[PDB]
This record gives sequence, C-alpha cells and structure tokens, in this order.
Amino acid sequence: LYFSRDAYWEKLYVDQAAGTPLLYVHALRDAPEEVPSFRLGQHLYGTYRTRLHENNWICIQEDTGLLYLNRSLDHSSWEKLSVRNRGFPLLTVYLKVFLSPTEGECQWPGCARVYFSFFNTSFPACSSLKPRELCFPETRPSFRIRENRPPGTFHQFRLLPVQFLCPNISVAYRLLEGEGLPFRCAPDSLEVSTRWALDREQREKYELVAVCTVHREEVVMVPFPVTVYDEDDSAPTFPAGVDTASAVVEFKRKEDTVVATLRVFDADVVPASGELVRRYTSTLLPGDTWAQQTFRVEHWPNETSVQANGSFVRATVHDYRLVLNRNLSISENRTMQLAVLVNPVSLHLPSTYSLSVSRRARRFAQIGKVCVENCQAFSGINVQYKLHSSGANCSTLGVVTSAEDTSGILFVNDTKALRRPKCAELHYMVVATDQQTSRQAQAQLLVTVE
Amino acid sequence: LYFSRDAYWEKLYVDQAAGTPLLYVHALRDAPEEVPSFRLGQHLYGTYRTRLHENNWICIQEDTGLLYLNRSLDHSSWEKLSVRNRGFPLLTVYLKVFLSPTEGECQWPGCARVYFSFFNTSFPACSSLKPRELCFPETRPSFRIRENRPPGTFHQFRLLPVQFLCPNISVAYRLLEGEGLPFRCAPDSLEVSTRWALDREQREKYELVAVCTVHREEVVMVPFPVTVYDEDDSAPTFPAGVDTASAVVEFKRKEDTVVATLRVFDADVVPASGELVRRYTSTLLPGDTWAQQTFRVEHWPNETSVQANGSFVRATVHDYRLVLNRNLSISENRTMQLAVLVNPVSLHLPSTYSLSVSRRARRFAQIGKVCVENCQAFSGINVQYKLHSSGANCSTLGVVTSAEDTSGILFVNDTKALRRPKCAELHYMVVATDQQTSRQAQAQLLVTVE
Amino acid sequence: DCVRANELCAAESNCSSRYRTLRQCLANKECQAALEVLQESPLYDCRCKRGMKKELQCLQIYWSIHLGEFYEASPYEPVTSRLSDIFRLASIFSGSNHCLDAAKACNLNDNCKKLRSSYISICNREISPTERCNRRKCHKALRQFFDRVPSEYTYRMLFCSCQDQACAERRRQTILPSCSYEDKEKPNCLDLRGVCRTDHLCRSRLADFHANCRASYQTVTSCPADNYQACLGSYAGMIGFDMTPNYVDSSPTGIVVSPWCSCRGSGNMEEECEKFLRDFTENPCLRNAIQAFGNGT
Amino acid sequence: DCVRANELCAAESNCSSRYRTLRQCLANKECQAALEVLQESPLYDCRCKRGMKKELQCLQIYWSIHLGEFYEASPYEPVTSRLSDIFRLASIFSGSNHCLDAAKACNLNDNCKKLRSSYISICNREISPTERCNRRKCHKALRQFFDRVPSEYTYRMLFCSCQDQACAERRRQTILPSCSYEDKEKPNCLDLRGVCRTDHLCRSRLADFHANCRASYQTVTSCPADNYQACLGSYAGMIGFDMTPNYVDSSPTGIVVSPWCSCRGSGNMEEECEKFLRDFTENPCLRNAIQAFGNGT
Amino acid sequence: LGARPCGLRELEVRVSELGLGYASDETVLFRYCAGACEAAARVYDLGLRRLRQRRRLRRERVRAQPCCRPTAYEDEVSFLDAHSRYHTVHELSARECACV
Amino acid sequence: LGARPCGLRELEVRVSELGLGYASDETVLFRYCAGACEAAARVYDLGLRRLRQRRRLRRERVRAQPCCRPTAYEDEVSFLDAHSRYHTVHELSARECACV
Repeated sequence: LYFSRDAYWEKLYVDQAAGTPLLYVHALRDAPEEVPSFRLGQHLYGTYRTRLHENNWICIQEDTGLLYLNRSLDHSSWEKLSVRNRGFPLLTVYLKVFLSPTEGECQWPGCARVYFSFFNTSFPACSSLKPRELCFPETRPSFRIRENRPPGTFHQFRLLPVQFLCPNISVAYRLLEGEGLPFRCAPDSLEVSTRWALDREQREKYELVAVCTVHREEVVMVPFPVTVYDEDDSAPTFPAGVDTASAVVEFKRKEDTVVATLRVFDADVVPASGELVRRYTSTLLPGDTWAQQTFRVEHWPNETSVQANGSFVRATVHDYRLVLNRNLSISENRTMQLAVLVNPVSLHLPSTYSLSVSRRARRFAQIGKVCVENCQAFSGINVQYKLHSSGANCSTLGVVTSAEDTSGILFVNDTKALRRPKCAELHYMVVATDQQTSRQAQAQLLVTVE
Repeated sequence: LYFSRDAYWEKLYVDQAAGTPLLYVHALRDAPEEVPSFRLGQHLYGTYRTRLHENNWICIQEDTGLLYLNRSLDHSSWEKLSVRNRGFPLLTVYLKVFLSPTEGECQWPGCARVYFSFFNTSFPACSSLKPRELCFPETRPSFRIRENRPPGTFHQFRLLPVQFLCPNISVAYRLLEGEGLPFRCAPDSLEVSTRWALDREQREKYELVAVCTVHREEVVMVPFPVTVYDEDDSAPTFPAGVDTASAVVEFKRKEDTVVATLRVFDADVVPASGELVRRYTSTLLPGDTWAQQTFRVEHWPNETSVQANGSFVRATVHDYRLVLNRNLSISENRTMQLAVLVNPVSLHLPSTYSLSVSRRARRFAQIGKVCVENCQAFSGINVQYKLHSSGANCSTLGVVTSAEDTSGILFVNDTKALRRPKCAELHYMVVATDQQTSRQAQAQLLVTVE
Repeated sequence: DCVRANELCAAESNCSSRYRTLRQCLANKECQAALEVLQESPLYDCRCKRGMKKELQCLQIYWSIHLGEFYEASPYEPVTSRLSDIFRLASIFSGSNHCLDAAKACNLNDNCKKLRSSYISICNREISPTERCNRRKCHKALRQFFDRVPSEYTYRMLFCSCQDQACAERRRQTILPSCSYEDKEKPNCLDLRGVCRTDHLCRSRLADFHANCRASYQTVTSCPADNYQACLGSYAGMIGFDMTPNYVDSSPTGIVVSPWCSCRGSGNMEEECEKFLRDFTENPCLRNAIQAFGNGT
Repeated sequence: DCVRANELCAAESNCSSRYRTLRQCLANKECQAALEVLQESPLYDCRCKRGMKKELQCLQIYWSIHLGEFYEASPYEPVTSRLSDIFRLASIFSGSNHCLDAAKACNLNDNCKKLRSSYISICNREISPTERCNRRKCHKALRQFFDRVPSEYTYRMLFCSCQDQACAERRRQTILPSCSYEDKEKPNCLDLRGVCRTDHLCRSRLADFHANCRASYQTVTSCPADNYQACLGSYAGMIGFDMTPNYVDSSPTGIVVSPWCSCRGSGNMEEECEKFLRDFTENPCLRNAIQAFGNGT
Repeated sequence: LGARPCGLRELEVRVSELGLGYASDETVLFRYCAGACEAAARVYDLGLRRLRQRRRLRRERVRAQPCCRPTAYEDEVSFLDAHSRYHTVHELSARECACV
Repeated sequence: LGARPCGLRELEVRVSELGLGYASDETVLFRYCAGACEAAARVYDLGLRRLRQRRRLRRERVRAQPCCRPTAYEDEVSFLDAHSRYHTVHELSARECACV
C-alpha cells in the first residue's frame, strides 16, 4: 500500500462546527488483497515541524481515510497552538497519517503529512465563494502512482468542507483529455479512479485537465498532474551489446588510460540516480593482475568505461566479465565483456644539424629538436632525450637538456659565438631512458658550425 | 732636622773601585741642639721604585752623610739589578736615606731618595771630562730651605767621584750675586753654607749663580735655585679690617644670597693651598637661627664671604664673629665680625591699556606688561601676576598668564578680533601671590577695545 | 545572539547535561527530554544575522540542539531586519546601461570599489591552462563581498535593471559566472541541496532563501508581506556557496536565475528536485522583487 | 691582558686570599706578604693598551694589587707598540693654509667627516645663556673622536703647520677651546693632578704623557729614543680629560701647548707644579715633534 | 600665491579614456599627486640650483626643485571590459602624495 | 640613449661657493642624485600623460615622469668659518638616490 501523495491540505477557520469532514487520504495497493488500516499521529505540528499540541481535534476514519474535526476548533485553541509555534505566525498545521500501526518516521509511501491551513476568522459566507475554492484544493493537487500496481480509487474531487458547510451549492467534476489513459472520472461525478495497472510502457508522467461546474453556472479547470514511479521487478537491459575489442601499446603510459566504453541504458535504475547509487555491482574477479593493480570499471555513470591511472605491466591479454546489475548474486544479472590486447618505435637517427659561427642569437643558439615518432608512442610523457659530448673542444656546454615536453628541443647559450670557429665539426651523442629501461640507446650527431 | 733636598744623584759606572765616595746628603736644623744620625734603606730600587737587590754596595757615614760604594759595583751586579728591573732599561737606581732610626715611608723632610744613574761602561778618562761634569751635578741642583731655622752647611759643591777618580784635576767654587743674602761660598772653596736664619721677610725663593774654575783654565756656571718654605709659628693676619655693615631686603629671595665679603691675606696659610685645606676654622655659634638654616662662611678661598642658598626668614638682625684661624681653640685666633640688617613695594596700580577691534595681530593680541618696582624687590623671582575677569562678555579668554619672567607680560590670542566690538569697556582684575603671602592684593584694570 | 544565548544558560547543569544528551542523538527518550528542557533556553529559538561575527558558531551552537525537513528553519535570518529590508526598497526608489551606472557608483565608493576589486582579482585568477580559477577561493571571496559591501551598492549592482543584452550580460557577469557559477558539469539539484544541507551557513542561508523567496500564493507578490527586499537579501546570501544562484541568460528584461544544477537522474524524486528548483525560475517573488527593485521599487 | 692575567691565577687560593688582603691594605704584615705572593701572578707587570676592551678594568685590576710620585707607572701604555710607533714615522713622512688642507682631507673622508661632525656638533652646542656647552659631553666626544678616527686625519689636523695667524688660529681651534679647553677659571695644575690621579684612565694616560713626553735630556730631541711618535701618541691621549692640553696662542709657527691650569697657590709645591708644566711648554720633544710632524715627520 | 598645495587630486575617467588599451566603459576615481610644494627647497636643492646655474656640475638629467610625486598607490582596481572579461590594474590611482 | 643612469654623483666644492652665506673656505663632498630613470612610467603616469596631453587634468604642478631625486642625505657636515666659529649644515650632500 502507498498513499496517493505525501502531503494533504485544507482550509481551517475559527470556531468551525464540530465533526466538519475535512478531506480524504487515499492509498493504493501493490497486491489486490491489501486493505489499508488508516491511523493518525497523536500531536498537531506547526511551522518547521513544531510540535504544538496533543491531537484532540482531528480524527480519521480507518477505512475511508476521511479526516474530520472530532472537536470544534475554536479561537482559544488556535491561540494555544499559536504561542507554541516558536514565534512563527501560525498559518499551517499538520498531522501524520499512516497505513498500519507501528511511532515512526512519517516517510511516504508509508505515511503522509496532512497540512491544514488556517485563517484568524470564521468560515466565509458560501455565497462569496468562487468555483475555484468550491471545486478544487487550495493549492494545485499532485498525485503519486506506481507501476505494475492494481488500479483503484485514489482521490475524490469534492471538497468536504464545501459539501458540509455549503451543501446548497451544487458541484460536479470530470476529466478532459483523459481518453486512452487509465484515469477516469464519470460525467458529473465527485470521485476519480484508475482502470488499469500502470507500467512504464504507457507513460513516465501524466498531466490531465480536471474540470467542474458550480450551480449562474461557472466552469473552472485545473491541471491534474500525477508523478509516475518506476516498476521494481527486474532490470530491462540493455539496448547495447558487447564488444571486447581493444588495444594497448606497451610503454604508452597515460595519466588516465581508457580501454573501452560501452554506454548502457535500462528502464530500472537509470531513470533515478538513487536507484543505482543505493545499490550497484561491477566486475569481481579476476582481480589480482589488472583489475586490482591498474584498471577499474565506471558503471555508475551508465558508461561501462574501463580506465586506469597507475603504471602499465607486461603484455598480458585478458577478457573480464563486467557486472551491470543492481544487486549481484541475489537477483538476475546483466553482464558484458571487455578484453585488453596489449602490444615504442625507439628511433636511433642522429639528426645532423647545421650551425653558424657568430650566430645572431637573441639570447641562445638553437640547434634543433629531438621530436621523433616516440612522441605518440609514450603519449606525451617524454623519455628524456639527453644530448652530450666530450670529444669536441667547441661549444663545451649549453642548454642541451632533457626537455620534458612531448617534442623536446635542444639549444646552447649564446656564449660561444667566437669559440665555434675553433673547430668546424662538432660531435654529439644522444641517449634517453624511461620506465626503468633504455629507450634510445645512443645516436652520434654530427653538428657543424662553419 | 730636614734634608737640603728630597732627592740626590750621581753617575755610576761598571767596575768602579770599591770605596768610591759618591756624594754628600745634608740636613739642616730646626733647633741648634739637633744633630742628624744618617742611615740608609736595606735595598736598592730601580725604575718606578722597583725593589732590585739588598743594598750590599752603598753605605753612608752617619755623621757627614757621605755616600760611598762599600763594595765594587761590577758588571754582573748591574746585570743582576737589570733583570729585576721589571723589563725597564736600568738607567737609574736609588736608595732611601733617613735622619734617625725608625722601616718607614721615605717622606722628606724625614728622608731623601738618592737616585744614582748608571752607564754600561767603565769610568771615562779624566782628560775627556768637561768642567760641567767635573764641577756640578749631572742635573741641575735644587735645594729646600725652611724659615726661622738655624743656619749651617747644606751642600758641598765638589763632586766626590771627581776628587776620588780625578784628583789630578783641580776644581774650586764660589757664588756670584750672593751679596746681602744668607748664602756664602768662600773664594776658591769646595763647600757652601748659610750665615743667618731665613724668614719670609727676606725672600720667598732664591736663585743665585754658582761658578767654578778647572785647571788650560775653564770657567763654567750654573743656576743655584733654592726652594723656600713658610715659617710655621703663627698666622700673620690680616691687612684687612672688619666691617659689619650690610643689608637684606625682606621678600627679596635669591638663588645665591650674599651679605658681605671681607678679602683676607696672611703670610702663614695663604702661600700654599694645603696649609689651610688640611686644617681650617670658621664661625661656630650662634648657629640655630641663620648660620644653621641659610648662610655659610666661605673662608677657604681667602674671601670671608657669607652667602645663602635657602629661603629667608623674618627680619632678625645679628652680628656673628667669624673665625679665620687655621686651628681653632688650640692656637692664637684671628677673627672678624659681620652683621645682617634685614628690612617689597607691592604696587597696586591698574594699568589701563588700550586695545583695538580687528587688531592686525600676527598670532596674538598684546595687551601690556605687568612689570614693576617689585621686579627688583623679589630680584627676578616673579610673584606670578595673574589677570582675570568674569564681568565682560568680550575677550573671554586668552594667554593672560602668570609669566615667571622678571617683568611679566600679558596678551590674548588673535581669536576675538570680531568679538571685541561687542563691548568697548572690558574690566579685568590682577592679583599675585608668592612666599606663602599675598603680594598684590588686587587691582581692577579698565581695558578698552574701541 | 545565538552564541551568547547559549552562554546565558550553558553554565546551568540543565542546559549543560541536556546539550550533551542531544549530541548523542533509551537515548531517544532522554534526547526528547533534552529538547523539552532546552526548549526554554535562551539559545532555543534564537536568531542570528547575515555577516554576524562568528556567523558560523551562531549556527553550529544552535543546530547542535536540533533533535534528530524539505524546507528548513531560518534561525540565521535577521528577522528584525525585515523592516530595514522594506526601507532599503524606499532607498533604491530614490537612489542607458543601468548595471554599468551601478558598477560606476561602486567604483567611486572607496569601500565598495576596494572590496569589489579585492574579490574580482581572486575570482579572475588563472590557475592552470585548464583551470580558470580556484572556485572555492572565489566563493569565499564573493561570500565576504555580499556582507561587507554596503547594501546600496551590493543590491544595486546585483539586482540592476537593463535595456539591452550588453547590460543584461553585465548583470549576469556581476559575479564572474565563468568562475563562481559555471563548471564542466551541472550536478543534480537534489543532491546539490543535500550537500548544501550539511553546511551550516549554506543550509541556513538556503533556509533564509525560501523563508523569504518561497513562491507563496497568499500574498500579492509571492513574498512575505509583499516584501521584495526580504527575498532579495536572502537570495544574495546564497552567492558564495555550493548553491550559488546566477542569471540564466542575458535577456534585456527576462530575468531568470537558478543554481548550477539540473534534475537529471532524479527518477522517483523528480518532483522534489523541481519543487526546489522551481523556486528560482518560476518564482513570482524573485521575478517581481528583482525587477521591481531594479526599476526603483 | 691585565684582566685575563688576573683571572689566570684568581682561581687559586693563593691569589684569591692575597688579592683580598691587599684590598684591606698586623694587616701590614699580611699585606706585605700578599704583595710578595701576588708578585709572581700573571697580573704582575701586565700592560693594557689604547682602545682595549674594558680599558678601565685592565687598570683597576692591575692597580688593586699595589701595596698601600712625579713619574707614575704607565701600565696602560701599549708598550709593544713602541717599535711600531717608530715605524709610524715613516708612514707619516709619506702621508697655502696647511691646516685647511688637513681639514679638507677629513671632509672628503666619510668616516672622519662623520666622527668630526659628531663631536663639533656637541662641543659647539649651547646649553644656557651663561653655559657655552656641556664640556663633559664634549670631552667624551673628543675622547672617542681621537681614538676612532685614523691617525692620518687626527694628527694631520691636530698637529698641522701654519704660515700665518689665520691658519694658526685654525690649528688652535681644532678642538673648540671655547668648550673643551677654555673656561672661566684656570685651576691649579697640581690640584688637577690630585683629581686626575684618582681616575684610573686619566691618571694612567697622564702617566703615559710623563712617560713619553717628559722633557728628557739624555736624548737629542728630549723624546724616548728620540722617538717623536712616542710623545705624539701619549700627548694626544690626554685630550678629553681634566689635563687636556691645547695650543696657547695663534703664533704662525711658535707652537706652544699646555693644559688649562696654572700654579697659583702651590706654595711649598711651586716648582713641582712648574715641573709638570715645563713638559708642555719648555719641552723640546713636543716643540721638535709637533713642528717636525707639521712638516711631514 | 593662488597655486594649490601639493596633495592628492581626483578625476573620474573611463578605463578606455585612460588610453591603456582596455576597451571598457567603467569609470575609476583617478587620483593623482599635484600642487605647489609647501616645503622649502632643501639646502641640497639650493646648492644644486646654484651649482647648476653656474655650470659647476656635469650637464645631467637633474631636478632643481622638489617634485610633487606620489609615494603610494591604491591596491588595485578591477573592471569588466567590452569582451565579457575582467581585469585588474595596479599602480593607477595615487594613494599618498608628497614632494621629494 | 647616451643618458647615464639615475644615481649619485659628486663634486668637491667650497662651503662659501654654495651661496649659503657661510664665509668658509673649507670644501665638502657635494653628492647629488641625477640621471635617467630606469623605472618605466606606471599606468598611473601613463594615464596622467594621456589625461595631461588631452587637457583632461587641471593645470597644476604635475610631473609626467619619475623624478631622479635623492631619498636620503648625510647627517651633517661641520666647518670652521672665516670668523673662527663652527657650524653644521644638514641635507647638503645626497646619501641615497632613486627615481620617484
């Protein structure tokens, strides 16, 4: 069982007649054998859930959910409720309504808080009332309906204080643009009910038009929105299939490595974030080799992305079964598979750059670059190309440093402009290491200055 | 008895013959019955009274005062004396010579320090000596003679090491420009003596000319100065008489009040500062009234000035007997007398100063001065003239303050230039107090501004 | 204030023992009693104010005696200032790119200009080639801006009117959306509110927001006592926290504001997500209050 | 030094007990023994130096072990510098109103100029209508001036030669006699010695003067070992004490110096007073030294 | 004289009007140091004047009188320019004024 | 440019030559602050220059560039004048130099 909504309301006034039926609170079934046993909380609450006074005014019919003032709510009672309202103006009070004995948190579907408003005056003259306040609740109604639940009556349009205090005013209701939907309200009826069990294949929300006539005749209509919830029986999934193909290059480290993303969607836990966040599952084993050391599965964004932040290991191929279920090992599962196929140019090519004596440098003398095909091999994590020499007596030292940038560049300071003519042919050698291995063993560069 | 001087000298040399008479030490009498009993100290002293060695070389004839080397003073003895000279070059040594047995501080008249000089060589050849070193002491002689003392022999001119080591060289002495003086030296004599008792009526110092001839003949002369001391028998005093006249004005306070100065001079304790400083006397009583509370006697500068730094008292006349003696109540006294005759205008005259509206003041508006004959009455210590007012509604306040200067001046700030026309006749009142009494009772000043 | 209101009774054995009891939460029985005993304390039903000295402690102390919801209480709200809020509307009534004139008015005010520049220079600070600013420090920067800068510059600039999109964007750019408001992602407003709820200042000023900005129907302008500024003040208080609202676009007059979030992934809670988010965009109070204020009402 | 020389044995029971014994002065028997025992201590025959740290204690400690007069000991004298003082003459030999050129040399030297101003600005300071200066503070400033300024500025200015009275007056005015030297009265030189004798620094530097500036007859120039510098140092050290010598007049070349005192009222000590003055005025050492130094010796 | 003393001045100027290349229509209170120096020319300045006028000193970029210059600037000013971006400028508006 | 940098220069000048009324033939080391200012014009000065050139600022004793002025002087210098009297002079020789 669950209430048609989590909060109700109606207008209360000073010194209303004892017994005044106020409203109905409704609850629909999950199984046809379910029958509610309505009850109330023992205290009336005010602004921000202020506990004001023992509920000696409002009572409920345990079968129909009818709320009424079992005792006349006079001015003094309002003032007593007012002074206990923690300094706030006493405009709305409420009480808790439950489906069964418990006492417990008023948490819908198992409860609703009936928020009664109040005016520091007696009931207004019926002749002064408009069809809006005669027909439909003060604020706009909002309904809550679940899927794969038996149909039944969920609301009565007619306001009970109007029938009770204004029985001379005739009001009747119906639905417009409701054809083909489970919602029905017979012509000139006071009640509204469903006809068939709701499911997700019908709608994810309803908004109908509710209309009434009063008396002289006046017609008024309001929106009739209904919140649809998601069936919780199974995980309809997935429109996407499985594709285990992938590839990894050895010594191609990234700060955030990705093997594959298989985007997923289901009708069960994707509609709401909480449905998956509260409970979710992913690949359990194998773990030790890859899943424990490097790679993880991102199932919570409905991506099924396998990615890694740590270092790589030897080319060990695998194919892991990914779990996409909500609850693993106690419910029907949905899984997919992804494989990793792990397979570094290490070019040794001495670029013979040409220099000039008395170079017209601004600050430094550029020699050249060390950018090679490895730039994509290690994916921007440079292997630290270092150019050195001990044979030539010219350009002894400069800024030929192991630049960390993807490309890498080498140059010397504009300090040997008059030393380069000492010798024409300068011999350099370049090496580079990374990932605890020798990447570029050696290349001997012939660089001239004349 | 007292020595003819407080320090002697003679030239010593390496390896001089034992027994070499060095010099005479002389002492004159205070009474004819006095005969000296000369003796020496047991150690030879060096630079800055360094105790060098037991006096085993120099001895003295107790009757004649003749100093001689009882043992030959060789090189090794000099070196022994040298190393004990506290690092100083050993150029002069001395010994103490006394008049009687005591042992005691070598303090002349009761002692003399015989400062023998020394050369690191043997005695020079007599033929190389000049009449200066053959006749007269190395340094210039200085004699010390006292007054009212019997005459007698006080020095022998002839140098004993010259007679001892150079007896072949004939030397004889006399005085020039000594006629009429107590000093005599017979023609071609070796000795010099006085003939009459010295007194202050003769001289306060002597400087004669001592001359000798050697052999070929050479004549040389040196100054013959003699220090004269003052007779100590009584105080010949004073050429100044006594004048008790003085005057003091009541309420004429000074920071340094003077009654009178009677300048004094005597032949006893004025010649030397120590004679009076060591012992002196002044007025003893009456004390309580004036001498204890305010005034003192300045006798030590030979002024006899009576002066005061403290506050004055009522006009109590007195005449105190001042003591000018060296030693009071045990010797003949010399006294004088000074009296004090203690006798404040307090003018009450409202000076009617004229002001102007819209005064072209630089910073302030000058009214006038409070200067008065009282300025000399209190001798520059102003009685704090204060000008005030409460009746006029103009020039409410300014800088009309009780100026401390002798004259005193009153003014206001240039802040009421456009308020003075409010009223023409401004009424002020001036009062002044000092010395715990009302000096200027009141005067009402009429000051106009229009 | 709430800090002193605690001290007035904190020395008492009653408040001392029962304060600790609620900190624990049988215990539930004693914690319920602790509420009833502390209910009479000066702290209980105390009030704080925006910009209060120790504005954090005045709420941590008060909240610590909450017994343990969609709309929270507003003990932080300076209730007595509600009158002053009306007066501020009278002021702006007396005192073309109107947002520029508002900015120029600040630039000429030594205090506002200094504070304004002193915090923009934080929010416009580049951190890295792919990080526009330190948004947290910016939020702290703005958080102080809206309490230390006088209302007659803070609100004049924040709720300035416009005639064109150049002004309207200037209005949107008031607090550097590229730093304080915009980001790579728009989290779910319901989760974002849940995060805000855990922070005393954000949660309480959020309570202040719907305390004066709830889309009410009983009043004419959907504002308490039709008070435009009461909403506008509580609204501005939210700038500098996780729930920082901002203008949606640069419409010359179509003023719409919301935090930096959406309702994707709400499912069963889509209503509650919108129920709160609608208070920013479908709220006649903010709509009329911002326009009326900016127009000199 | 003298301070440490005492500490080296002061820890010993011998020096400790006998040190105190001499402070007491039968006692004379034990005090005489104390002299003989302490005679072997490192303090005995110690020396101090110009500009030594604790220039006072290095003398008070030394003199305290004397058992208890024209020529007193010079333990303050930097004896070891005597050799250097001879060599300093060679330096001085290397380096028209001559005193002006000396002054200009100082004016161009930042250190000399500042120290020079630092004492003139004090010595020329008026105190009251009938008090030309604070002579004590002047002496203090002069005392430091002539120890901190390099010798080639102190001696070049203080002992410059002249050709006329305009220069010669400049020479005499080097230390502002109207403040540091001249006064209303000329006290008795001997009484001043009695006063100076009580101060360890004054008395010792006075002894230093009569150690190196005594009008000696054995040498050619009346200076120790004919050393012009020996007197120049000890003489200059006298500036800033009761016996501060200065030039008598402004003779273009007839250089005569003396302290600010006379021999009136000496009586029995008339000659001894003169004998102290002769070392200033009748001393070929100062005469030949100052003239020679003025000529670049 | 009628000249005003050396001190702080102000003028409201748009950022773009300042000619700094920043295309912004915001105004700032542009303060600056200006006016007659009350302090007399320093003894240094008097010597500089006399030695300069008489051509005793090397011809050089000198100043023979105190300059009424600022001693401090305001911390900063920020603005929103025509490109929907913010910028801060330092050392633009005088905070302290004195003759040096 | 050939302009030398802002810094301290010196010239030995007699006291009386300074024109201060002090009749003395002693010399002093007259130091002074002069030369090109290395510091670039601030955005303050750049705005001032643009506002000055366009006559947006009140005509006033202003400076459109840093002044190469001293920041400190020697304590004092003493001398003996023609009348056998001493005198000290303050602020006659620059001790520190900087552009303001």
